[PDB]
Amino acid sequence: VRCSLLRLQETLSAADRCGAALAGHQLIRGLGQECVLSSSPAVLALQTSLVFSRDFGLLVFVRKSLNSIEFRECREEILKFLCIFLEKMGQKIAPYSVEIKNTCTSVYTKDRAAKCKIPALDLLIKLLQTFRSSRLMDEFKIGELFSKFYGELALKKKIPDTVLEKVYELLGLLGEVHPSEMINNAENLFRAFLGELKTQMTSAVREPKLPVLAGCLKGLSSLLCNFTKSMEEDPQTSREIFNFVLKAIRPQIDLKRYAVPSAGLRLFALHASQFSTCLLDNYVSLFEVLLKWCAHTNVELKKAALSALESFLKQVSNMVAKNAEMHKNKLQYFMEQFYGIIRNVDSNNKELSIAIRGYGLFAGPCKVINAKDVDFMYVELIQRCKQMFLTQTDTGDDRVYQMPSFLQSVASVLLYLDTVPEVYTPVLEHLVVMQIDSFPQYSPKMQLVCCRAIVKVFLALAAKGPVLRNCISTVVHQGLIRICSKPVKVPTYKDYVDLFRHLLSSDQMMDSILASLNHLLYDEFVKSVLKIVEKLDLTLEIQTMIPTSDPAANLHPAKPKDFSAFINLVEFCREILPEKQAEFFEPWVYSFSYELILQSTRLPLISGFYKLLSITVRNAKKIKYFEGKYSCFALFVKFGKEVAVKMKQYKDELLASCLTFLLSLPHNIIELDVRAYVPALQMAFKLGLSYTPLAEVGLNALEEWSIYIDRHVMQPYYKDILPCLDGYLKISLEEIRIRVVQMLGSLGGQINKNLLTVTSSDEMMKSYVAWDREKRLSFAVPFREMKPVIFLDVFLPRVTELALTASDRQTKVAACELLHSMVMFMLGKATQPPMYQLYKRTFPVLLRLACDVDQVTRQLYEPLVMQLIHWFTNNKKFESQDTVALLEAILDGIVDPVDSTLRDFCGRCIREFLKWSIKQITPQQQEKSPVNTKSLFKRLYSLALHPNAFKRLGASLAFNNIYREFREEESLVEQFVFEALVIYMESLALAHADEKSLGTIQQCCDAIDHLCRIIE
Amino acid sequence: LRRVLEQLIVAHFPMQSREFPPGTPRFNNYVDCMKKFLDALELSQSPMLLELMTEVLCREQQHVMEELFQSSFRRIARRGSCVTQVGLLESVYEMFRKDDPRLSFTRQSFVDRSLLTLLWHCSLDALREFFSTIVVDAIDVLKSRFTKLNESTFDTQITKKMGYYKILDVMYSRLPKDDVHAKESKINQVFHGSCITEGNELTKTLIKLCYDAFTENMAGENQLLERRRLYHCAAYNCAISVICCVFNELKFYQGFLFSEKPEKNLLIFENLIDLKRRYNFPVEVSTLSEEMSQFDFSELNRHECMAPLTALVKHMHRSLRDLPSWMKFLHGKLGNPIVPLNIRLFLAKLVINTEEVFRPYAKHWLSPLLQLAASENNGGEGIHYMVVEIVATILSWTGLATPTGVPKDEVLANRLLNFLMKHVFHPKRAVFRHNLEIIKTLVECWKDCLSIPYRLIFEKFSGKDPNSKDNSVGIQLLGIVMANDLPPYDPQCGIQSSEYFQALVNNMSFVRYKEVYAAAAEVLGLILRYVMERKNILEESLCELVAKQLKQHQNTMEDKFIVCLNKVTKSFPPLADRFMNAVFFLLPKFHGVLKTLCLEVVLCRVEGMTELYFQLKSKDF
DNA sequence: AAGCAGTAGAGCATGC
DNA sequence: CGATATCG
DNA sequence: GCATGCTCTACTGCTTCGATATCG
Repeated sequence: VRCSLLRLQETLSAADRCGAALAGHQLIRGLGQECVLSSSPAVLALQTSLVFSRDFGLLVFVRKSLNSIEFRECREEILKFLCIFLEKMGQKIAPYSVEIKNTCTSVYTKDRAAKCKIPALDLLIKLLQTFRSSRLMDEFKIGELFSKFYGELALKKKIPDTVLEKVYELLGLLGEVHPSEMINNAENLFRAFLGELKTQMTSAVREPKLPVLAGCLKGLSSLLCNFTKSMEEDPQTSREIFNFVLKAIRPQIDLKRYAVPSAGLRLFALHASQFSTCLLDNYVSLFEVLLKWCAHTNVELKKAALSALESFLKQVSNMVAKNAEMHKNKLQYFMEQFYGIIRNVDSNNKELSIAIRGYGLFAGPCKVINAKDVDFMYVELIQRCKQMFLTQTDTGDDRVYQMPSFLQSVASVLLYLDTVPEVYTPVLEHLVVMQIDSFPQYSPKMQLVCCRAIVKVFLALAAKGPVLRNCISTVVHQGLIRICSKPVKVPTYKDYVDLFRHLLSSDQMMDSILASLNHLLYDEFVKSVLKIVEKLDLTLEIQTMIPTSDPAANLHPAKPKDFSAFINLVEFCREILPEKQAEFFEPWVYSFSYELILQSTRLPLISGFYKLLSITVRNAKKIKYFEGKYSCFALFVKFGKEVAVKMKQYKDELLASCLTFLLSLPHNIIELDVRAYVPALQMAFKLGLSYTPLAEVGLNALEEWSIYIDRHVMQPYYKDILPCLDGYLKISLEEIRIRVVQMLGSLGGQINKNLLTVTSSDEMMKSYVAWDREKRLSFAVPFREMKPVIFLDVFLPRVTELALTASDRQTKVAACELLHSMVMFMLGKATQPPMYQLYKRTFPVLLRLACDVDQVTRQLYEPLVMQLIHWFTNNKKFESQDTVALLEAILDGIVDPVDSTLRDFCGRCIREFLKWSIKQITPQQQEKSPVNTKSLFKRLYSLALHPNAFKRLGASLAFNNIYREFREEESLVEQFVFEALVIYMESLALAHADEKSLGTIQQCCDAIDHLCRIIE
Repeated sequence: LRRVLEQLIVAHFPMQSREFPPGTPRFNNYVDCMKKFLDALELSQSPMLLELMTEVLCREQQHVMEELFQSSFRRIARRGSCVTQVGLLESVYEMFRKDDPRLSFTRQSFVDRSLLTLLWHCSLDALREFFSTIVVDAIDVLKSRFTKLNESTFDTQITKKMGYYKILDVMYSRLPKDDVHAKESKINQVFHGSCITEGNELTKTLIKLCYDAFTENMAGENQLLERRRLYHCAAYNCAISVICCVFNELKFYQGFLFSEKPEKNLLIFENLIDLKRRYNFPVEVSTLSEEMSQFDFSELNRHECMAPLTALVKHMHRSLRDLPSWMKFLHGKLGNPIVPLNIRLFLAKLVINTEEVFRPYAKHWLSPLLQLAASENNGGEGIHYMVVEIVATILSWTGLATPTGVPKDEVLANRLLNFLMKHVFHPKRAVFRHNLEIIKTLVECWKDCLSIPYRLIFEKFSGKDPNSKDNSVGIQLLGIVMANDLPPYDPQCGIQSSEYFQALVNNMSFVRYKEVYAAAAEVLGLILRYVMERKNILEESLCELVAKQLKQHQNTMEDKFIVCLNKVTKSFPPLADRFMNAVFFLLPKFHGVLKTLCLEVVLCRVEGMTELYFQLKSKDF
């Protein structure tokens, strides 16, 4: 591109120096307002590969402009802004760097103005900090650059202030990034820092220059990194740098510039352990000036002092653990000062927090003190923490951001104590549950500290005594009801799954830094999760037609706030329990499966039950557990064949769950009775093609059947599994289709030949016949000159299928609308050519599109069905065959497999017919009518006395939907009513051994209940 | 129980309002104990504990948890058991009623923020038990007299009368007219035995006495008047609440509640309005609950008179050519420029809010509106918020009562317009742009007297030394005045046109900052557009002036040159032939967005340019 | 020494 | 006088 | 509860223009 870059390359080449530098400063500063402020990898990558050229570019720009003395503007601006660019880019500069090293060394060697000298060294210190020891030293030797800048310090003097600071800073960083071979040059470097320290602050005259002190001590600290002076070599320079820390920490007040306190503090915060004996004498003044500088009204000196103080207190506590003889008075001062802290005089927010941590840390070495001071603690401490939180209702003042450290002090005192005062355990176990609730309003590198604290207190309150370990179960049982009660920031459940993952068994990166447990936690968790499902009582009930299905319009629950409380639970098991089932889950399967089956059998129609069962059997496949303890084997092989016939009359997700349970047995050892499993695998592919995972797991089980079942009862059972898999070939559909073709290939050669040549004539050929042998419905598209006829029938078996299933809502509604106008048209011609061979294939898809799912397509086609019934059931067109075809279509729409919504709609339809039949006709010529109600009842009787297991359920459902009628009629409500009672009772008796699951008996009992009140 | 609770209250509380840091656990322990005390109070109507809470309510001026006490007063204000509620009411009333050496802050704040919530929030409209026990319990102290020898009893007399006024006011705040009119226990309470007259007896003398109040002048009183003002305005609130608790069936406020006759040194408004401190006015401004519970088992709007005044005029609109009660009377009291500042300044901020009934009668109250709004009477730099309120209300009903018709109103519009363009800058840019919008609205509604001050706009943009944008106000105001109409015929009343347009092209030559010369090019080109729309003026002079300035650009200025040419050509087509060969020349090497800009330039004139195609082809079209 | 040249600077103010 | 560093 | 931005100022420094010891 190089638009403004070409502008810069054309304004550089002219005269009027400092003017081309003005343009260079202004143009790199205008790159400043272009380069970074677009959150983009693409166009920023374009800018990187635009700016990283070495033919043109800013590096060869200073090759045109290093030998130009008054060009201080580039020598400031370009390595100020490209320093920011070097900060913003990642690690992709590592071969882009030797040119920067050569450029910056050249610019530093020929800088002119100290008011423009700093950013070329900012780029230096930024690359040398952001990129450490690596093979970049094998790219360009910084050990060469160490000798270079060793030159530019040793043969260098009277650099005034700022680069005088920066040479010591870069020098210490040269001592910091990989000093592994510097032996005798690094000998006197500490003396080189101490020489500047002596000429700055060993004489009261020549007032000490401020930031070069901090630069020298930063360099001394950074050389001390990886060259650690443990107090065994020379106890004199450690003494003198301790004196220099002391001079760095004096409370200089009447000024704002405060760099060297932060410098001495950050020196103290790393090499604390190498100190041995110089940490003893002036400890009280160190304590006082540090605790004063915790309230030093600043932004980061606060954090520096806090880190320094807590690190020093940790070090002196680990000292006095092994120094448990000399420091009795020292810890005595600590105890009384800390009691004066822990008493509320007016302790505002943090002077108590900075001593609670230290006090619990002192509780470790507080073993041989009193055996009662420790018990005055931990009631003082629990009483002290109990007041702050667990407040009123709704205001705030959170403070649990630092309550992890208080939990740490609680645990560290409670480890060494004996014989707990134990009145405050219902406060401790009301504390941990509130903390576990208050996880998701945290931030990373505090969520993990919070988990560290909670596992620390669970390590504490389990090794004490079995009289005490009940609390560790009560808290997790309460916390499960806490985190499984939320409305399904405000979380839902998705911040504790990682908590339980790296808490339960994979907490083995928690036991390292904090001075069996997984068994106790898993056992308590499975105890609680079987406990909760007891006290739910999810028994749904009836709210205000004759519904006939299991999960029907009986929908309102006794506890409508418990359905959510369980559906939050089931996924919470499913995302937790497969985490290392390798040694835990194996004994639990019998009892868990037994309790789940007992709860499942009284209430079968609740999903998620089978999902939990599916989790258990997937773990029962992951571990072996099957060879036929034999009781569980017998239990499952009962229960599977129970549910396999129980799963008939459902619709969607109870179907999805029962099929994903049924197709997931171990089944290398359930080899018997594959015929009672294959009517599930003939449906786990048929209910695909609008849904992936059931249509995935079916193939995932057909994988195991073929290689683990001996291929002999399999071999006749391949004309039913394979031939429905052909609807496929026309982790998403493509990966699974490639999986399908690999299975279909390596299944063998001779077996897969069934897949294509099975039937070829069930309904494909019936669609491939004409609906009338002679064409009708001439339609003459109206033009101005032609009016040509087009026979409006040939396209119909594509319209009437696409309007059924499209997954295309933009014109499914359009196909329904034009089909509405088409039925109106075929009424429009036949009102003045017979089509009773056409109605028979028109209607039993028309009612299915009248009442399928959606509401606008049910707003149409329902008054259409009503109005066509009103026209049909009449006198001017009485007893033509179309009435008979409509009546017969109604009746075999009544008696049919699984289509429960259509069954109930046709029950409503026969109620409509029964009302309008008696409404319309006069009995003068109605004596030879086939539309007569006697004929409908006689058809119903022949339906009733019938061994077809749905043929009489049709009649009993019809009577359920007509006993509202003929409580107002006469001359029919009297005579054959007990005859029909006899008929219904004989069919009821014939239904003795069908099944209770089919629901005929509970329908005919309501039919005979309708009978007895109307006779009595 | 009261003794031991009082002993612990004085044992472990602070005395002041905060006396603490808000967030120390000492403060948290204090709010803990106060929350528990309200927890005890919130469901047991205890006339001991209500007094024990109200004594620690008014310790100091304003605590932190004040709204908690208002919510608990709304809670206890309806709880059932209506006899206990009036027991609490009479308890706190009698602890107010008696005498003890106290501080009168407390004697006021009791009857302000203790029981006015309880009477305001719904007890019952049948709970007239206090309305039976108060008539000869406060009318007698109402008819008292001023012991103006010792102040220490005189101010308590004032405070007790003020408390009685506010109790009568809040009592009359919610009551029908029939249970004041007919013979119930107000007339039958103040009388011994039932009488025969229609019950309109005590109402009339009560209206009379509270009207003698707020009319007694301080012409011989210069001793204690700050409480006397509150006395008087609360008496007026009593009068308006009793006249609104009766259905004020007649035209009545001409002889009542208004119209003081100052021949006997009378007053109404200067009594209740402050009249000493003018408003100094910062110008601009389910079984899981069960299983958890078993685990649980182990500025003038804030000026003390404004709101009921707004309420009474709102009632006068919502229920009922000149009216002598408040139309003609307040018209005389505002239209006279001899009344002080505060009466008219307050009288603005009621007709501003209730202007809806003044919609067919705004023409009378529009002339003194501009009279007060234009000239210096307000303070600061014209009472910004009220200034934009007044003129925004006026120009809201544009199409009625134009500022023309009255010549003083025309020159008032002129001088106010001059003032608001004079002090306009305000270096926070948002309200500066809002000010320019304000000026745009004013110049688009003025339309008749222009009075556009030249040498003023010329004084604004004529500043040299292009290092600061002090001419930016001139060019934005130029865009405002030339945005619609009004050509600058300068040498008629101002100064000559020649150095006028020369100074404008000089400000174009101020190539220092961005928007100054950008808008200079823009409005200068729109001036060119109008003076080519009317070529009767010698336009070609300023044409060659801007052409000369462009030629002095194009030598060493190129980035500024192409963009000012771009602005003046987007304004104006036919001045491109002078440099068409120049932009055709340096079409390349302007890589960046200026390439797009000069393409937009060469878009201009193609209906007349011959053989452009060779030019474009040799210049990389 | 002498005008400017620059950011640390607490103070306030924002937000999740 | 010729350098030679330092202040201010 | 820490992590983060707008303030416009006061100290501190750089540059820069004058003085001025110091040994032969």
